[PDB]
Amino acid sequence: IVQLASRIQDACEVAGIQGDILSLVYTDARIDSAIKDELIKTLDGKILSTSELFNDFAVPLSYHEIALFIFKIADFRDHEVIMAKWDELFQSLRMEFNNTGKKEDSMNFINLLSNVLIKIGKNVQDSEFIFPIFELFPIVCNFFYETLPKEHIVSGSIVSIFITAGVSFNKMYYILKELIETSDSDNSVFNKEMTWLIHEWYKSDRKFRDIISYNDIIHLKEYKIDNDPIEKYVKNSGNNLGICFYKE
Repeated sequence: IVQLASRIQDACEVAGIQGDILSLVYTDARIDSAIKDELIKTLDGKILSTSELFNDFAVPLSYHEIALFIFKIADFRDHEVIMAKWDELFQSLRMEFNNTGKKEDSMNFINLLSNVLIKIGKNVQDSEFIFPIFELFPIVCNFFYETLPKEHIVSGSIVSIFITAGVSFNKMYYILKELIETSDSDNSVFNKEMTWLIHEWYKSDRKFRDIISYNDIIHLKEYKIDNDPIEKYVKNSGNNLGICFYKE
């Protein structure tokens, strides 16, 4: 169905993905112990093509994260195919969620969902084709909100995923800023996240406190392009915020 390029020189990286498939296969309760033995033999024994891993394993077993990792290793870039795979990921997650309106169930789901995206993002964030933040961020927002009780969704729940996945506060800020000013809709949700982001940046980064005061931060209760403290500072001292700051 989908044809990915393979290179002999990438065998060691392909081996890594086969190890990851192997681990999933090992715990996969849908698979027969005898077949497992065989798949393990295969997966540890030789190097399959990317096309093979995708179409013979990731697709049939519905290992969506693996599919995304194969895309990355194969230098596959097609946006539609990629976001379609992300979509399958989200929907399979929706399938396993138990929506009782219980605060704990909401928390647990939010947790497992976050862990899943954090893990995948740690592996693929260095790629703007496989981890297109500008497009994934709104998708995660919509997803949370289609799924959970509004009253169970804490500000920061979305943006922190990307931060923890390894996106710089800097990059995340500029992307969310462009999301906010580029939408003719409410933005209330984008705004709370941005508010959370900036407060997190402040209390995390002395180099960022060294620029804006405790007072100039406690004011920001809900973000606005004019409320933007980073904006203000730059309208005075330039747009050099220093090198990228990541979460520790």
